[PDB]
Amino acid sequence: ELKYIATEASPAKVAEIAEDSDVYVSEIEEAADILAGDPEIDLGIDVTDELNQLE
Amino acid sequence: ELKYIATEASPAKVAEIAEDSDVYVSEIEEAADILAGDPEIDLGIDVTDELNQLE
Repeated sequence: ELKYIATEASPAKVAEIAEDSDVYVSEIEEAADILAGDPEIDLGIDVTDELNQLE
Repeated sequence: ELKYIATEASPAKVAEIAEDSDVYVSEIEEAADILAGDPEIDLGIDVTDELNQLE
């Protein structure tokens, strides 16, 4: 049985499946930040001073 | 009967099956330490000093 555990807790496979998860994690989180990319448009198209009179 | 015990308590086989177990044991235990490999990422990506103000 130690052989059968060591077949499938193989450190050759533990390290594979751990590395794969990390790449997908940074792929998804950065794909959330470009999903919030529009602040760069909002801060750009509106620069309106005039309301300092309104202030 | 001593012959039949000595056929299957053969020291040629006792020493084989004892050596095989030890290799699988170190294979599995080290495959547990690479299963805890992520502390190296946690200690790396977060180094945030600023909270010393918050402290």
